[PDB]
Order: sequence, then C-alpha cells, then structure tokens
Amino acid sequence: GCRHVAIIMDGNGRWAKKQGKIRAFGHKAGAKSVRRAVSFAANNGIEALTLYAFSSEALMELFVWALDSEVKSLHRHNVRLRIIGDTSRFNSRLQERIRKSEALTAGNTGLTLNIAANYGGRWDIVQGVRQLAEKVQQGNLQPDQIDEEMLNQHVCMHELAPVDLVIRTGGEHRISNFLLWQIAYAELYFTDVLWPDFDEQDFEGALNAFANR
Amino acid sequence: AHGCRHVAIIMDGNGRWAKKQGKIRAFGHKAGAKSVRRAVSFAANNGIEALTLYAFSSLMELFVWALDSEVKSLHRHNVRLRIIGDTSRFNSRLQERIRKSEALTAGNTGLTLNIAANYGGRWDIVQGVRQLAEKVQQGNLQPDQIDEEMLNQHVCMHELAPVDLVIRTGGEHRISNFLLWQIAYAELYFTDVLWPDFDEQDFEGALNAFANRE
Ligand SMILES: NCCc1cc(Br)cc(C#Cc2cccc(C#Cc3cc(Br)cc(CCN)c3)c2)c1
Ligand SMILES: NCCc1cc(Br)cc(C#Cc2cccc(C#Cc3cc(Br)cc(CCN)c3)c2)c1
Repeated sequence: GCRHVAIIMDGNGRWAKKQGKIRAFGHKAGAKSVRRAVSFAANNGIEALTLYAFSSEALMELFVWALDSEVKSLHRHNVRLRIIGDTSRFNSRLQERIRKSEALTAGNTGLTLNIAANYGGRWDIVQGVRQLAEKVQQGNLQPDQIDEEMLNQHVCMHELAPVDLVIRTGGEHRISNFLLWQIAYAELYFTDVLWPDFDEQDFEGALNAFANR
Repeated sequence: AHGCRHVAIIMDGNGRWAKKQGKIRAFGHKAGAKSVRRAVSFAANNGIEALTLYAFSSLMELFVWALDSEVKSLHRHNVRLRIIGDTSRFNSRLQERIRKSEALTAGNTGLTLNIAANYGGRWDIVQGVRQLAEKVQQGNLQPDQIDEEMLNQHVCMHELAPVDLVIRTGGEHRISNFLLWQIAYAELYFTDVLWPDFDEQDFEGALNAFANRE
C-alpha cells in the first residue's frame, strides 16, 4: 500500500517554452495538472498527498491565492487541506484566509492534501530545533533527552503516515531541499515528463515502481 | 572538469552479487572490499576532494575491524581517513584503533575518505541539535539565533565541500537513512550495477553524468 505520496512538480516553465507560450500559460496548465493528480489520489485511496510548487526557473503567495477558489470543492470532496512552509511573512489577509481554509476542512476524513508554500526541508528541521531550544532555555528539557522520536514530533507532517514515495517530474534528479527528514526511507521516482503533462498513467507508473520495490 | 568535489556512495548489492554466483555472503563482502579499494583509488586519481562510503546490504563492527587492515595502505596513498557515525558504544579497543587511525592520517593532503559506521542521517541531525541544546543550556546561545547556517556547522562533514553527487548501486531507489541534511541539493544517481561490479568506467559514467546535468 502506498499511503503518502509527495511530488516535486517541476517543468511548468519548460513546458510553456516548449509550447511556444509565455510562463503564465505553463502555470495555468500546471494548475490543471494539480487538479487531476489530487482527483486521482482521492479516487485511489491514497491517505496523504504532499505537493511542492517548484520550478527550475512572492510567486509563492500568488500560487496559494490561486488555490483559494478551489477550497469549497476540496471540502465537498472530504479533503483535509494544509499549507506547510513559512507563511509568517505572507500578507496578513492571505494568512487569515489560509487559516480559515485549514479550519474549514480540518474535520474532513478523506485525502489530506498538504501544499508546500515557501517550504524547505532544512527550514522545517530548523523550526523544530528552535522549538526544542525554547524548551531547553525554559528548563523544561535536558539536552540529553533530545532523540529522533522527539525531533520527529516537531517536524511537519508528524501526525500523518510516513512518506512512502516521492515523485519528481521535469527531468532533474535532486531533492532540492524539499522534505529531508521525512524522506529517510521513501522510494524516489524520477520522470522526464513535465509537470503539466504528468497524468493518471504517469502516476500509476510511479505507484508500480513502489509496488515492485 | 567533472565539477565534483564530494561524492557519497551507498554500496549496495554485495549479497545479491554472491547469490548470483552460487556463493555465500562472505564472498560478496570480499568482492565488495576489492571494489572499495578500486573506488578509493579512482577518486584519489581523479581530483575528488572527499568520498564518503556507506556500507549497506538490502557485521558493522566487523566491517570497521576489516578496515583497520587497510589503514597503512590508505596512509601510503596520502588519504585522510575519518569515521562518521555513532561509535560511542563500540567498545574501547575499537574506539582507540579508530582514534589512532584518524590521528595517523589527519596530516594527509590527498583524498579525504569518510567511512560511515553505525551512521544514520536522522542520528546525525539529532547529534547536531544536542550540541546546540548544550550551548543553549550553558546560556551561550539564544534559540532565535539558531538558523540553517548554524545547524549546518554542527552536522557531520560540515567542514568539507558540500556533497555534489550521491551514487547508489544495487538497483534500489532510496536514501535508506544515509545523509539527509547534507543531500538537499545533491545530484542523485542510481544504477542497477551491483557494488562488486561497479568499476572505474561506471564511476567515470556517474561523474560525467553529474558534469552534464549540472
Ligand atoms: N484558472 C486557474 C487558476 C489557478 C492558478 C493556479 Br497557479 C493554480 C490553481 C489551482 C488549483 C488546485 C490546487 C489544489 C487542488 C486543486 C484541486 C483540486 C480537486 C480535488 C478533488 Br478530490 C476534486 C476536484 C474536483 C474536480 N475533479 C478538484 C486545485 C488555479
Ligand atoms: N579483503 C577482505 C578484507 C576486507 C573485508 C571487508 Br568486510 C572490508 C574491507 C575493506 C576495506 C576498505 C575500507 C576503506 C578503504 C579501503 C581501501 C583502499 C585503497 C586505497 C587506495 Br588510494 C589504494 C589502495 C590500494 C592501491 N595500491 C587501496 C578498504 C576489507
């Protein structure tokens, strides 16, 4: 069973150029590919889908704004929506809308969809270390008590199934400081397919790799 | 020219290679050792600064005993040897030989060779965090001064060139809790060749793939 899939969605800008169009056309087709992947995962019983907006190449605030009009429909589809990443300097109106959308869907029991916005795997670790360091300073924690289990409880997604499978589209063979801690034991699947062309047969191919493993 | 300063290798496939031969595991480990010597020599000869090796089969303390017999040869090839991993419960005779071997070769100016022994990427992060937490408890460090650059200065190999390329032999596509923090920007190169068969032309092929893809 593949329970939690993460995807680095690369290739939108490259796709646009290949189609003889401006960058925005690649964004729009990438967004259609997000909808199709989220639909596929919810239909195939995947528990959690984590999507990293990234291009080989403020644009992150725009990307999250564009999701705002999809929330009513995610909710109807029993999807729990979370944004992961450092949103603490987004505009306050967008922060409040993120907070409202998360709270709206927080009770849902279908697919959990994590959208990584201004996220980095080293950042994620550092935010968990800062928390532990506040506890040490307060005298609530001994340095020698800090262990893997404890750090784990302070990194993103710790309440969800372990990441089983990471897919990167677009042809590069790197993690690019997406999840680090969380991918210790995950299957890594690289495809040259550009994100806007990545479809249900491509997702199924990746799921086969994992099942062969 | 290839552009790689630090290569790290997950050396998988020794058990499979011996099973293909109708031989027991020991024979794959012996062939895997011959392939280590060959890789270390190829890296030293091709301008790599650092090579970091993780012995894995999809026994530990015995791997490191085995390495002890190679230390005089590494020294003679101007290799600087370091062990990375939690060797604190290896007992004292082993720990001491480890210490003497690092001391002997620390002055060497050729390749730096890091051998993982009882190493995990999560463990490595946690040890760094514990050093930062001691500094907080001494009153020396504020939690909000802790940033990536600072945690970077506390993980294994922080003083060496960043890892540019990770090779995993043996056909599995996974990191298996070998270096996490350090591989955030590294090229990942997976090959179905089994470790004992991975030779200079395969190593050349990985470096040239990194040069072309970077
Ligand atoms: N006019 C395009 C505006 C735009 C720009 C950019 Br950039 C991004 C988007 C977007 C999006 C999006 C992001 C996350 C999730 C989804 C979804 C979805 C979804 C999930 C399920 Br389950 C079911 C449905 C209904 C259609 N099958 C839709 C859609 C939209
Ligand atoms: N032959 C079986 C004994 C054995 C068993 C096991 Br398990 C492991 C080993 C090992 C090893 C090891 C570990 C780290 C480095 C090396 C090496 C080397 C080396 C490097 C250069 Br440069 C040159 C040479 C020999 C070239 N004259 C040799 C060898 C050795």
